[PDB]
Amino acid sequence: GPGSHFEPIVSLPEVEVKSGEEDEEILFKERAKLYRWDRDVSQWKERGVGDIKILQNYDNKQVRILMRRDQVFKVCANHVITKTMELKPLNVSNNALVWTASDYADGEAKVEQLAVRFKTKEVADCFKKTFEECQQNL
Amino acid sequence: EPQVQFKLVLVGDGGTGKTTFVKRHLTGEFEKKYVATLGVEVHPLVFHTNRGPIKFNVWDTAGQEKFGGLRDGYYIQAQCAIIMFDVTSRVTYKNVPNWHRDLVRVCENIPIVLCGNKVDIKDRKVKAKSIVFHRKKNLQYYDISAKSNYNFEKPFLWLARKLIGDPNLEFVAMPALAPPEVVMDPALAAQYEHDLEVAQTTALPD
Ligand SMILES: Nc1nc2c(ncn2[C@@H]2O[C@H](COP(=O)(O)OP(=O)(O)NP(=O)(O)O)[C@@H](O)[C@H]2O)c(=O)[nH]1
Ligand SMILES: [Mg+2]
Repeated sequence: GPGSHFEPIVSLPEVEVKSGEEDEEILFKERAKLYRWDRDVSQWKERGVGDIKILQNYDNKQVRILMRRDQVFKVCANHVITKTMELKPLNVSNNALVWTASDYADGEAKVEQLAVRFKTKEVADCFKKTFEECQQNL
Repeated sequence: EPQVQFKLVLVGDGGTGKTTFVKRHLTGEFEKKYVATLGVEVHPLVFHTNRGPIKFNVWDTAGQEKFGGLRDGYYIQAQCAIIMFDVTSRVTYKNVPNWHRDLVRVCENIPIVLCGNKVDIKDRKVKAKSIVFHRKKNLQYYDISAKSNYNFEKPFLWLARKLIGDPNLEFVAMPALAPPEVVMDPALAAQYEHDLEVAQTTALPD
């Protein structure tokens, strides 16, 4: 209640946390809703909402996709772009693209079918264009 | 590398959205089907802050009497709690005192957040005016929605600031480690192919 009383408190030191993106160039950054296919129940499940990025390392020129959730900033997608990936439209939805990747959002590699949805068809077309431009430069 | 662990007990009436709230933080999904929790389900949630990663071990308890399980037995050694109710169901708010009474009986002065869920629904029954229980007990209250994610991170940010004693604590971008180039297993190649074909016939939730 009101007034003096003891509470258990754990004091922690400040830490400099690196994002892991310091050495990469932003080729694409737009808001999106990411989905993941759950084969056990045959459903697309929401995977995160935020900015999805196509990043390229300045030095080694490696290209990956990275996305973080809003407000919590946790990773919901983290995978390199390969020449074998096929980014296709999801015909049964609007402004949606589908592809398969070995993703590391949860700390370990998991093969996943992903679907990304953008605000406009225009942004979707720009994502698919930048995605395929990175593939051709492989 | 979690600097600290905290046991968080999540309580509230059945159907208020506790399991949906936790799953949203765990996987980012929004589960629409109501499958009642049987007793408890424990899930870890890690948040990265300017003072390191903080892990909450969330004890998501059952709100239905018939599925209560240990009930207050799950509260032992709890360091914080969330009481959830439904702003479209007055009875869930009417029972908030009972949940709070059961929590303090076992844990006493732990930080507790009161959450009114499902504020995305237009036909709101428990108006912001009628919510006065947080004042009568000195709890932190947030309107939240697991469907729209409105304020869905505030209960953990506040509990973190209370347990760590840092009013300026912030959530920060978790390190996004550059992933290695893995060659996919040719054995499961046919399975990945079938899954993709079925997925291309199924539409996104909304
Ligand atoms: N419109 C809306 N529905 C929600 C929201 N959060 C949860 N729901 C829905 O409410 C129902 C109850 O979800 P659930 O999380 O299982 O409830 P619970 O509090 O865990 N129940 P129990 O105590 O039985 O385990 C589900 O149909 C879920 O989709 C929300 O913010 N908005
Ligand atoms: Mg539940």
